[PDB]
Amino acid sequence: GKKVLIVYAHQEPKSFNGSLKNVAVDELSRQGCTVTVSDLYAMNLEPRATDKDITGTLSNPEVFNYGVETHEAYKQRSLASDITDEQKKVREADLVIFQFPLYWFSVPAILKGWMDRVLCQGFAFDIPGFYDSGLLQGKLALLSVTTGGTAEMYTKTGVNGDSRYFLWPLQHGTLHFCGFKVLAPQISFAPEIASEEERKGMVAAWSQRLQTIWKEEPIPCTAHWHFG
Amino acid sequence: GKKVLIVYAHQEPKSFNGSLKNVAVDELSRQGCTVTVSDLYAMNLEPRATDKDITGTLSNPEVFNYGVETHEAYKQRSLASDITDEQKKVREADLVIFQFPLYWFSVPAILKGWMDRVLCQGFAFDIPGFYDSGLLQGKLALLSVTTGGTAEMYTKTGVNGDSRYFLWPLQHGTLHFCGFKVLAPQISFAPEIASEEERKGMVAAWSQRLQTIWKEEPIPCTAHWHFG
Ligand SMILES: Cc1cc2nc3c(=O)[nH]c(=O)nc-3n(C[C@H](O)[C@H](O)[C@H](O)COP(=O)(O)OP(=O)(O)OC[C@H]3O[C@@H](n4cnc5c(N)ncnc54)[C@H](O)[C@@H]3O)c2cc1C
Ligand SMILES: Cc1cc2nc3c(=O)[nH]c(=O)nc-3n(C[C@H](O)[C@H](O)[C@H](O)COP(=O)(O)OP(=O)(O)OC[C@H]3O[C@@H](n4cnc5c(N)ncnc54)[C@H](O)[C@@H]3O)c2cc1C
Ligand SMILES: CCOCc1nc2c(N)nc3ccccc3c2[nH]1
Ligand SMILES: CCOCc1nc2c(N)nc3ccccc3c2[nH]1
Ligand SMILES: CCOCc1nc2c(N)nc3ccccc3c2[nH]1
Ligand SMILES: CCOCc1nc2c(N)nc3ccccc3c2[nH]1
Ligand SMILES: [Zn+2]
Ligand SMILES: [Zn+2]
Repeated sequence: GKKVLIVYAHQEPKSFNGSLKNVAVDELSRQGCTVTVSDLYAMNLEPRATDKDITGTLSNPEVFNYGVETHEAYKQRSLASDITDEQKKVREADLVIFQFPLYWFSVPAILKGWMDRVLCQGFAFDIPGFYDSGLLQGKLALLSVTTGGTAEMYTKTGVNGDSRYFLWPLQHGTLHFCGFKVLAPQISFAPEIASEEERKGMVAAWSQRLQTIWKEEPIPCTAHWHFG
Repeated sequence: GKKVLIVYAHQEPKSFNGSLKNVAVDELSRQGCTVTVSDLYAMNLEPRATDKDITGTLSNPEVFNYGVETHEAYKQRSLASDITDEQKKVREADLVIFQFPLYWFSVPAILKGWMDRVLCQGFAFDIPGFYDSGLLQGKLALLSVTTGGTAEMYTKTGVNGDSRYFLWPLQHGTLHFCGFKVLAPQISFAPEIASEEERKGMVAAWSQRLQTIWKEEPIPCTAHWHFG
């Protein structure tokens, strides 16, 4: 009995992202998986890292250091309930899927805020306690990304460079850092300019992959994998 | 007579980031430059890309497309005043400095929100009108970033990889994409770990650099610069 968390960052349910989220819920639900979706825009998730994220007495209330105070708050069980609720979902999940459109070679800010605020020290990593020793070891993560740019644009000789170049901060710097094993990304290139037929194929391809997702091995989340 | 915008993303004015911000304002003010600072946390800048960013009625209110609607809103002069206020500051600036702590190999979410919402189609880029032909072409941009990790950890052979790897989505995918010429990053490594005197050295180096900032050549913002 596998538990999946989908962290979803799109404003419109009828979007191509909305369709990819829905196809994931349907397929994983049909398999008998336990599925939870954090729909960040519908939640109006707070993206800003502020002192409101700590509900206890600050370690140093004169000079506010977000990393220090959230770490201490996590240990004192005194983080904001929105953070606490996301952490519970992550803690229960065997797989965390991130579904989002690429914004400036990265995640939309609302999803960046999820990362910034949820993956706090003591919960997702410690020092020491990162990369292969990260605290979310034993979990899988998968980026399901849609782009404006075509696949040709995301090659070493295209204007945007290899897609693996933009994956590094997310897959390695964030997910691997917290101990996740990373499944190969699902990149759906340029749905806005693809044909109706081609769009259905990309949605179908995602649905089909998910049928066998539990038998995939993660990528080796290495510099070598990303950069050759 | 040069104009500088500092986009600043730190919660605490007594922080090392706060100090680097103040040194920049002091030095550029002393030179006679026109200086403006967008203090994103003090402004409580909205980071989420939503339909509240378009004033009045939408192009397609049935199916919301953030990209399409903000492009149209830019042409119709119906973007939210927080966005248009930032665009005015960027339009006038000859140099834009971003001052921030590294969050998950990237910018803090509030600054990511600035990038997502301010740099809209029609203002920062168009088709055609990207990379060297971006709509902000000729302007200079500079990332002044502080890290938790030390310089020796941000090497090709270290666990984190070269610091240049994480600069790619920001310098290339964002700044170069909009036509900015990118000055070399100012990376202030591990101020929390560094000695008092080391920190003073890092502040003094930034102050020194700013004295001759207008004499600098930009970097070749290429895949080879970042990964070669
Ligand atoms: C602020 C910002 C920054 C950006 N930065 C970047 C960047 O750095 N790099 C980059 O490449 N791109 C970038 N983009 C572009 C962005 O990544 C794309 O616009 C996005 O990925 C498109 O996904 P979508 O779900 O919005 O597409 P949609 O517009 O929702 O999808 C296109 C069409 O597919 C249709 N569709 C939906 N479901 C289905 C289905 N089941 N079957 C068939 N058709 C369907 C929809 O009706 C729609 O008409 C950026 C966009 C913004 C707003
Ligand atoms: C959500 C999150 C994600 C992060 N992700 C990453 C990551 O991916 N990679 C990474 O490397 N790091 C990461 N970090 C760590 C973060 O980058 C550092 O904590 C940050 O850059 C430190 O900068 P600061 O300004 O907060 O330092 P501060 O703690 O404000 O400064 C350190 C010391 O400098 C002192 N100081 C201030 N001004 C001066 C002055 N003029 N002269 C001398 N001393 C002075 C202060 O008093 C303080 O003692 C992350 C942190 C968070 C919260
Ligand atoms: C009345 C039908 O409205 C469109 C819709 N289709 C789906 C779906 N296949 N799957 C879904 C899974 C989770 C949440 C929503 C959906 C969904 N919504
Ligand atoms: C026979 C109808 O086939 C299409 C289909 N629609 C949905 C749906 N709205 N929601 C679903 C939720 C869970 C699992 C499957 C679906 C689903 N399947
Ligand atoms: C025409 C409607 O606009 C969609 C779009 N926005 C972006 C962007 N900021 N950046 C991009 C970078 C590379 C390729 C495509 C994009 C892109 N596409
Ligand atoms: C220690 C291993 O590599 C460098 C590094 N230092 C920090 C830090 N002080 N704090 C962090 C907070 C969140 C995410 C990463 C870091 C981080 N990364
Ligand atoms: Zn890795
Ligand atoms: Zn470039």
